[PDB]
Amino acid sequence: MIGSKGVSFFNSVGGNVVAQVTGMGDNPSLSELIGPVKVMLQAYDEGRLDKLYIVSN
Amino acid sequence: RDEGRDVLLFVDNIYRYTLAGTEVSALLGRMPSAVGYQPTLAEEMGVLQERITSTKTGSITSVQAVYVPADDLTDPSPATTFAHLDATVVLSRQIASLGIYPAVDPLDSTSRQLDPLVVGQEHYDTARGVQSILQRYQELKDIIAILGMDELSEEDKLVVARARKIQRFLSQPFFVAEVFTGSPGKYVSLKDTIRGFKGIMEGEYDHLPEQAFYMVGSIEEAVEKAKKL
Repeated sequence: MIGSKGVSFFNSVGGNVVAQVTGMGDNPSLSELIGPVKVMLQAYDEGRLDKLYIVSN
Repeated sequence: RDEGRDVLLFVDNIYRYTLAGTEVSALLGRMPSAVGYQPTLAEEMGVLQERITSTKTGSITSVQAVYVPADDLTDPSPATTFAHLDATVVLSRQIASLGIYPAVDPLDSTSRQLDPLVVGQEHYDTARGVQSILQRYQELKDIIAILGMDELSEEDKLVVARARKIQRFLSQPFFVAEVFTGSPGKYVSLKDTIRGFKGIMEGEYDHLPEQAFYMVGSIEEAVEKAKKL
């Protein structure tokens, strides 16, 4: 999960959020994305993920 | 009454009676009260209204159509008439302007006997439950109109949705009203009325669209209507 509004939404409707980053606001950085992406990547390496999507407008 | 025990008394517009007394009050030569009404409004109402009652010798069941002038529930006629009623159901133009034609405002309408000890707990909790979520909706109504639906929490979002189901499950076609509307009439058990609303509130019949609930009898009609559309 990336961004407050998504964390809140999926906190309500339920979901398996393995990691998150939030509070970037008007100053996004590559630095802050390394965390969540490293988690999803690692899952793909270990076979725990077979596809990986980006969801954005 | 003072002989046979059980009588029904229906009266069209007690207001027309008070209103008559106003057309006269001027000529009877007494100063005008508030809003030009008679100073004797308090008593003229009470005398007549106090007559209708359950005697030891025999009781009287009575419904009566009390008109409210210019929609003003603060207008003296309605204002004072209120105290003399056991159950007070009120019809608002706003609810009619929608399409709900037992145009009862379920919020401003009440009874003195919506008591848990009287009507059982299931009826009570269901009644006040329905009352609450419907009122909670009236509060959200403001922010919706200015900032849209997408601003509500996923919980409040569900509140308005469930409420709008209730809001139009309150409706039902009357037999007498078939004449000027194609819709055939229906009659709902006090038992079913509880089953349905209690039900919708629990979150059972959510999947169904709103129109499924509009203008139908028991909940099993809302279900079948959802099929057609």
